[PDB]
Amino acid sequence: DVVLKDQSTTVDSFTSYHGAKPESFNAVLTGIKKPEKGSQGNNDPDWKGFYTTDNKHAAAGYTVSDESVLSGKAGGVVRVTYPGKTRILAVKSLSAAELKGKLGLDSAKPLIDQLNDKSFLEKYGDGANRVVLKMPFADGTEDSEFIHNWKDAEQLSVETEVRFDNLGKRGQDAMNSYMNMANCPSSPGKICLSKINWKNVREKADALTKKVHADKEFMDKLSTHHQRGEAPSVEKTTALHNALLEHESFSALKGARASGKVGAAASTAAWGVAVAQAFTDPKADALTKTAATLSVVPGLGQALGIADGIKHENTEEIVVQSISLAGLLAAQAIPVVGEAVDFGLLVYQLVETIVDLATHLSSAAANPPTEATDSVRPAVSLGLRAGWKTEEDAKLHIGSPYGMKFQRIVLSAEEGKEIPFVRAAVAVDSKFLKINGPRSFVVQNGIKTPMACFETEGNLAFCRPSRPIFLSSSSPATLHLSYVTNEHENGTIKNPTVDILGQRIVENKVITANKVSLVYKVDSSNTL
Amino acid sequence: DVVLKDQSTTVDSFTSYHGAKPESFNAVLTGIKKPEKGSQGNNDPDWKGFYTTDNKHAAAGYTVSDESVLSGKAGGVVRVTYPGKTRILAVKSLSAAELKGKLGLDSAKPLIDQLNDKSFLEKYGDGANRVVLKMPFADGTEDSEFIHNWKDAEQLSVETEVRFDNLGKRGQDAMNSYMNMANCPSSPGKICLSKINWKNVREKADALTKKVHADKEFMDKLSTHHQRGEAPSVEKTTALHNALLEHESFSALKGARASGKVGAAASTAAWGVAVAQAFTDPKADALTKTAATLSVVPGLGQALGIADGIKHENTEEIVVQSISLAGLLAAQAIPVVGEAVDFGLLVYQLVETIVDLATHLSSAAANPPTEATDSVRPAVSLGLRAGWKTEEDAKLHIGSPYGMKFQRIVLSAEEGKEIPFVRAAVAVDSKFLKINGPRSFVVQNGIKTPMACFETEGNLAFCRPSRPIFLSSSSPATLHLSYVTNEHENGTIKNPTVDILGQRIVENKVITANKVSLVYKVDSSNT
Ligand SMILES: [Ca+2]
Ligand SMILES: [Ca+2]
Ligand SMILES: [Ca+2]
Ligand SMILES: [Ca+2]
Ligand SMILES: [Ca+2]
Ligand SMILES: [Ca+2]
Ligand SMILES: [Ca+2]
Repeated sequence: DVVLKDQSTTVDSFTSYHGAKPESFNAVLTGIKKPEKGSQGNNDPDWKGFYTTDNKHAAAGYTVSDESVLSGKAGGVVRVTYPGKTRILAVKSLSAAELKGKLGLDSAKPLIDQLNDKSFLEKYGDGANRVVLKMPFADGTEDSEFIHNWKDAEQLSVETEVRFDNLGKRGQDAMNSYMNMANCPSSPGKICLSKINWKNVREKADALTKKVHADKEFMDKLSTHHQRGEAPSVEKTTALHNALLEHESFSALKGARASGKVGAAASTAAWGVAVAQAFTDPKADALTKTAATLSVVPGLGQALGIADGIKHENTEEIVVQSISLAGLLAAQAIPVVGEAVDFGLLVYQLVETIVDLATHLSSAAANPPTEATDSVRPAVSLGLRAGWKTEEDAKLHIGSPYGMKFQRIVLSAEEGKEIPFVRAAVAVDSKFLKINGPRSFVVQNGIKTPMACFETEGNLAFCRPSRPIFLSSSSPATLHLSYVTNEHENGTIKNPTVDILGQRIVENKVITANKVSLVYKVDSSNTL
Repeated sequence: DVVLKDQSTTVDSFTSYHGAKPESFNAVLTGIKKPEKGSQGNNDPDWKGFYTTDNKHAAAGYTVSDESVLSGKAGGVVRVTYPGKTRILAVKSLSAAELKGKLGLDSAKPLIDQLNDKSFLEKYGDGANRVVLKMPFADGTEDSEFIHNWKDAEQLSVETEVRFDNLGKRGQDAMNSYMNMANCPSSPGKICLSKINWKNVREKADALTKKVHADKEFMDKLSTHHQRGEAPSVEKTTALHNALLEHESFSALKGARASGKVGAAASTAAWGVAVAQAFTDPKADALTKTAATLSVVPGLGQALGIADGIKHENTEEIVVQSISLAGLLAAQAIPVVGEAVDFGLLVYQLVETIVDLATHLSSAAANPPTEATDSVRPAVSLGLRAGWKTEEDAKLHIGSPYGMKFQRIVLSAEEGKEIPFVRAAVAVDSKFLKINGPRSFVVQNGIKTPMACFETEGNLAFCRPSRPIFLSSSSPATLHLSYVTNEHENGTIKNPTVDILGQRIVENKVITANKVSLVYKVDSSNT
């Protein structure tokens, strides 16, 4: 009895949501159709289909472009409704081969592509015009996901729920604010952020930092505490922090910063030192590649006190003032080699980059923890911690029914640490093992973030979060890696591991990324 | 067909050499006997026996104490001779179970413990009084090793070849000098170091650094280039290096250092910054735990130009002056937190620690490379590189015939780097997997260094080289990991990996060791 009647329903005018990337939103709005380019929902042919969700906020998080990193460009969410009655069939989390057999399908054709079988429809349809499969394989969310037959999905009426592609590189600002709207009235840990307008934050922080560095009298005194380009220490960076807090423009934040109510001088100073060390990387560029470096420096949230700032009565001002101070501090501390860049343009880029990162962090900080901290055989390194969800997750089955496999890894940090999750390195083999990017995600505090996976095809592949992910004890994350297996004989994996890459390491101009490695067992038994 | 006639011989008054640690040398000298404490040559009962070598210089390298790290204490080498005739039986590198069956021994008893079987003696002895097995499983050296039956070994006459246990913490000075004597008259790259007296180097470097730091006029001028305890930079450290080199006491090295003939100012300056950062570790201590930190900081050899200094005509003076400058430079750059340590005592401890390390490094520098640089699936991290010797090495067989297994890993650095090989973390299981320390070693430039292995018994084990090993492209090393497997049912390995730990990493007072990890395949098949 593979059907789960308690979750299966028959719905009239069935409506669900689908998030589309900038390149695909316009084609999706004009009609749902199997794309010729891409994976068509799954690298496993059995599960190829149109994927929707009952959570329009979760669909909004799948509008981020994965063309670039921190591009700020988003697509939009479509509301898709069927004519007539639809059967949402819930089934057990089993392999497609087993599902095909227990539901009376042909084993030699894809499972989802057969949801419109005449015989299958009569037996399980409950009289409905079609059947849409509720997603068997799990997700960290309390949301429900649906897999549609590609030919059936052509019958959907498509409408715009929300779109961000007309905002250009400010689209993800609106996506972040729209997703957070699930926390707003009509929940002690769930914070509504409606009092923060990201356009206000960017414009006010740009004005505030401009007024400060245009005060030549004040800026010269800032040269006594620290001279731009010289080696910055925690003592120098802390004094530079408090010298900046003395300016009239930071009066709303001075008290709360000095007391620990919003952040701490020691947290911003430690982040400033780490930002200056990270920019000694010859490949880095503070003016033209600001996001690349700031994205891999730990503790940006605590350098802003963002978890504190979003609960303050004067929220927008506190956030503007905390971001402004951190931008001015980083610009004063960043190493100078050769001709120094224009300080005003440097502060502008630093403020812009900080806001690009704070938006995503503020969304995660407004949500209570949802992911387990317990793992099997955790690995730790420089604050970074990764472990297997359960014993069963530390496995890869390349035999028996071939197809979609899953691996769940617990991602966290040591107490007081905030580690960027940059990417995961996984094993692939062009003959029999594929990474399944569209179906890979990371769950943190109820937010589901898609993964963008690329091929080195030296039997290695890299997967990166399409949105910045920072790991802490208070915000543990679960990485859901999806693989696809196909039929082979005598195939093997010489490196059965998963690498977790974090913050940048710098030792005497030499650069690497913080890494932890987990090892799994490869099962080649085609018995089960 | 297991017998190798081309390598088997029949010898009268067969003599070989055995290196004993400080704790065991005196009991070995009075007679050879199976020790009640320890592994008795091998954690595998089949291979338990007395182990000797035909190379007395390699035996000297197995006299170092493994009680402590960089203790400077060594035991000695005994020359052991049998009465009458001995047959050295060379056999193929096979498992003891296969050897026992093919040689007509009982399969239910230890192999080496059966070398005095009457039938075995008659068939394979060639008329000799005993049979001594040449070590089947390999080693990187061109030396020959012999495995003796423990009851047979009681017949050996024991003499002293050389001993170092009367030198206290200076035994390894003489052991290093005695081992290098294999390069001395009676190949361009093999360097004889007979012109260096390590006791002179310590005495002269202590005198030289004292004369400098007792020069208040000169020392005050050194506070302008750098003030003790202040943030060390590469630029500041380089100027500190050149300011020290201007002193009259460094005139014999000033020219060669400035030109690159012996080291380079940038090499000494980079090491000084890294030493200063490493001593920001809250657990480190520059005065009482100097060796602990200096042992895990890359590039000590190039900070001395040791490979150049040992080829110089004025060898001892160049080496004395090179060590003196690095000690004064490091003492000037090391962070000062709280009450500062006495500057003279810090320079003293830094000079002695550098000499404690330079002796081993100079021995490796006097030898041409012998180990391959090509490996299977190398892993790299911050200059550290480790790979499997061959595809067969990336495997562990816990089934089939149980017993002694081997894993060879190629260890090197990236071009221009000198990475300390601190230790290797391996997997063990009290039920079926044991680390086999006595038979684990690392070979670098023809020198065989013993491994000391300890237990976490959380399914992990740590093995460290008993002498400092620094990895470079010009001095590749091969780590020989030895395991023992025993009979088990359903035993499994959750972490089939080997960690290789190198230099210390420093991030905002946070400390870890540079690590590279290799993964092998576990085979439980009963072939
Ligand atoms: Ca096509
Ligand atoms: Ca506005
Ligand atoms: Ca920009
Ligand atoms: Ca016997
Ligand atoms: Ca040999
Ligand atoms: Ca001492
Ligand atoms: Ca560092």
